[PDB]
Amino acid sequence: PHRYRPGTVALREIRRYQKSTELLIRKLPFQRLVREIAQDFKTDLRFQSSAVMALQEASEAYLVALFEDTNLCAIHAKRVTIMPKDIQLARRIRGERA
Amino acid sequence: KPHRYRPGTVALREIRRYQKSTELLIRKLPFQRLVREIAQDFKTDLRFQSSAVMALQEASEAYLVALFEDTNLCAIHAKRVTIMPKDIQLARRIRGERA
Amino acid sequence: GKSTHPMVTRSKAD
Amino acid sequence: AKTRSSRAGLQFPVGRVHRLLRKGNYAERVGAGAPVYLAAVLEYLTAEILELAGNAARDNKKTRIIPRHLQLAVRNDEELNKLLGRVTIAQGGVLPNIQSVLLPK
Amino acid sequence: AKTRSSRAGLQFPVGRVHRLLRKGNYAERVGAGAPVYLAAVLEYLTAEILELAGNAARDNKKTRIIPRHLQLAVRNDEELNKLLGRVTIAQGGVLPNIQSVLLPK
Amino acid sequence: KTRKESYAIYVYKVLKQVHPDTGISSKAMSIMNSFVNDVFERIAGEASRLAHYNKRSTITSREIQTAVRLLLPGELAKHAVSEGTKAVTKYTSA
Amino acid sequence: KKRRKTRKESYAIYVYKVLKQVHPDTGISSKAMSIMNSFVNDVFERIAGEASRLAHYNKRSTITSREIQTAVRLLLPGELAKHAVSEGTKAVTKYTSA
Amino acid sequence: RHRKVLRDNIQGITKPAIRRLARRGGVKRISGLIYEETRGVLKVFLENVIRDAVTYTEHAKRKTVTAMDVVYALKRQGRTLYGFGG
Amino acid sequence: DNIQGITKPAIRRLARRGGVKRISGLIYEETRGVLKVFLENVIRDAVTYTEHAKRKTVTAMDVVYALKRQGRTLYGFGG
DNA sequence: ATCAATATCCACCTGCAGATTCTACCAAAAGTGTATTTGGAAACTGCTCCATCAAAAGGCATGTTCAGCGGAATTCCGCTGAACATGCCTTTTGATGGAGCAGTTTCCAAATACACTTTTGGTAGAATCTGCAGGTGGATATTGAT
DNA sequence: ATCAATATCCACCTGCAGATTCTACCAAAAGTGTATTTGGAAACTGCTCCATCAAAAGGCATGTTCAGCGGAATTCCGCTGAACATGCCTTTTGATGGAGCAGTTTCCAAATACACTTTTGGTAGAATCTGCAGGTGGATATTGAT
Ligand SMILES: [Mg+2]
Ligand SMILES: [Mg+2]
Ligand SMILES: [Mg+2]
Ligand SMILES: [Mg+2]
Repeated sequence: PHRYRPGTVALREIRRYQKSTELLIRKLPFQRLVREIAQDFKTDLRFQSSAVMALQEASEAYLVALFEDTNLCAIHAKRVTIMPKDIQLARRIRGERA
Repeated sequence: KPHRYRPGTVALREIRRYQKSTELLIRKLPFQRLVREIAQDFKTDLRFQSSAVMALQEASEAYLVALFEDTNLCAIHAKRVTIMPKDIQLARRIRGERA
Repeated sequence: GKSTHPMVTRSKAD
Repeated sequence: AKTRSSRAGLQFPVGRVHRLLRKGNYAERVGAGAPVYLAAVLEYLTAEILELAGNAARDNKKTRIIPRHLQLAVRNDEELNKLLGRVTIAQGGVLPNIQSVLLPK
Repeated sequence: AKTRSSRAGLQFPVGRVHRLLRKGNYAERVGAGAPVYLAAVLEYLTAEILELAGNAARDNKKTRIIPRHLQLAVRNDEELNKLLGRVTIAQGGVLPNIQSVLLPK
Repeated sequence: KTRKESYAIYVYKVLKQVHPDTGISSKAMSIMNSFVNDVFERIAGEASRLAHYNKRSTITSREIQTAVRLLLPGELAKHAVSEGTKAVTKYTSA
Repeated sequence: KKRRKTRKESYAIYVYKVLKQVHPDTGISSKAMSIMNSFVNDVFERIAGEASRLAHYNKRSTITSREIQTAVRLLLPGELAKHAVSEGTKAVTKYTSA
Repeated sequence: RHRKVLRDNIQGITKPAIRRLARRGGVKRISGLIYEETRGVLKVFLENVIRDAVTYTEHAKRKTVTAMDVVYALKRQGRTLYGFGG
Repeated sequence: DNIQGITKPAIRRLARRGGVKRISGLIYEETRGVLKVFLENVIRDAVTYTEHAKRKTVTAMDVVYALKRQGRTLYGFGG
């Protein structure tokens, strides 16, 4: 057998997804979530196809940027593992949490 | 016999104290000198309304006080009780002022 | 001194 | 002679809100109801803040609202805090708040 | 017959920019030079991004600029980055960047 | 010479109805004025955007209402829409 | 009985002209063009809005090229503003000479 | 004409997908508690944008959420998006 | 040197209002830099408003407008 | 636990800055009314794009195993930062003249708005061209075991 | 270090979705004219801002001592990554029905323009009031040494 060490494949994946631009959440599951959430606000809603895609472009852009900030908080704590308290500190400082 | 409070005690007393009041905490004249100095680079022979300088102070101190809070959260996040430059730098980075 | 203001504030609605 | 504010039951100036809407270049026309509605909203929010500030003044055994009472009023209300999340009240100070890890044993 | 863009030496449409300033309710009146000036600035900034995006495309042996190329152009220029600090370019991805502490020893 | 307008007398009127035994410093009143001008711009600006997005040239109370719903958090939005509708109703009956 | 579809106007042909001036052998995908279109509209609003505020703050009822200029100085970072004011003034002068 | 029932769809935001987003964000190692926290943060994000977007839909008296509704809502939240019509 | 007029005790007090208990000695110099950047950004804009109005006097309104566009709205000096 | 030094709390007093009440003037702003004009709702309907379905296949999710290496607990020593007394200098304050410049009024040329026609550029849809995405194959760069 | 397992890089091929060029129609921009309005140049005035000085006040710079804290070294258990087997559900493609979006015509309630009268809000200036900041006294809670 041949096994890359812990961290090696992780760094390859970082280089990989930082190199490309395709969406990383599956298309249909994301569409279901949008419709589920939208339904609870108001019933009998339809969505332009581009409206859902816009919501996905925005959501992934948002989440990626947050993980960057989350990563900085972990490293600030001399860890390399991201944790909920890292996300929480980040959103607090961004003014999303307070 | 002399009497000495332990490190942190007055610090906590001062926190309670300045968190209770609202008066500006930088001396007025030094701040006023700094403001005019900085402005001189943008336009020479400038006058300032008295309130304009006060507005700049209200804003600057409000800004710095909030920044120290975030800075404090970053120090504690790193399991310290002492704020440090990297704490200010992390806060400013996440706020999007530094990047 | 009771509010004689005719508008329902959130505290009024509880 | 009878003012529009009185017609709507308001202390806030409907006519002035109307005039300010025209001058502000928000649109070509302004409907007759928009300033009535907006003046009501502005008055309601004013009442909301004055209420909580009066309480803040009263808690401090003061009868005169100062900027500190406005600050305490807003920062202690989750919803007003949000609305004014990017606003600075001069001479307001901050809410008393010490991180528990900083406290003595 | 001579278009206002040519009189001003511009590729961007002065007349359209003029009309858009009117419909947008920015003021009662709009000066004859404002659309000329604004159309020039919009064209300048466009040339600026396209220059840098074109290079990004060239670096990847592509002749057709895609959104990835616009992203690279903008995030690598300190000033466009700031100008678009709150903007999300769809299909743009991010810049390669690994925090050094995460690298092997 | 020229009059500097303010919401101050209106803010004072409301104060006397909600806290008839409470007063307000001039510094606190200035802050209240900043507040009313601020919310005015925000709602009016939002309504402005709304009408343009929909190719309408009139700002009606409907534009103000949607504006309020967008800007005000949870419950504040609710009571504001309520008072807004109350006033318009009352106004029309007169 | 046919109907005319309402034209969605765009900055697209103008961007293309400018694209050809800087990179005469380079083209642009339609997604990239849409983003450029978003870009031009965005900066348009931002500048005009800032200019609108300017005039109102000064009790002027006219937006002149001077309001655009100050607006640009307020919105654009350092160097971008410098060259923008240059192009802007260059153009306004040229236009007046006709 | 029997519309089906949508529920638990947040789990459609899978662990591998969350891991991929973290990788693009430059993240190397991920605590097991992250995936649930991420879904929570995403849900709040979508609630806020969709609510504003639908508010634009209702105001326009439409029954269809357009891309522009999403674009205007994002702009309000201070998260301007390019590429869909602004 | 005018930035140094923002003294160590003064910076310490602001931090105390921010709830800070222990302060590294390197903080004060870092703070002054941060304050200088803050004032530069706000003042540049304010003075830009000043020039546009053809005045030689920076008004409180100039500062208030500058703060608003920087996203740091201030109440109490005009609105 | 005792005991002392020091901070903190509370009731009461009072001089005064800041707030309030009183009055007059007036320009400007709000209301009222008639005359006029236009936007946006309604009804109608053409057409686009959305919801849904069917079918086939593989890319990708799931759940497991197994061990490396990360996080967190613990210990500990050096050093940094807090407390504090000493003494000195910067800031604050309040007055004064000095005056620079902001704010007000009037004036009038230039600039813009407004309206009618003519002209032309930008759009949409149809036909035609081509960059590159996706797959294959082979040389080389990287990683990890020994 | 050497060597094997695996990822990565790069060149070539090609069918086609997507881009570009081509053509015709019309809405929008340009041209010309008269009517209207704004903002600036100019003169002026009162205000607020700068400079200065002096005096009382008080905060800050400094140096020392020591406690408590930050960071380094060490240890280890459990978590989280790499790899794999399995199979499912997402993706792709192509069809259809029809909900609802978007274009068009008509018509009136609502809005605007104009003229004219009443009211009110802002200013100023004088006189008067009053909430509470600052200070005192004296009781006790807090903190730290022993
Ligand atoms: Mg539901
Ligand atoms: Mg640059
Ligand atoms: Mg240069
Ligand atoms: Mg399975």
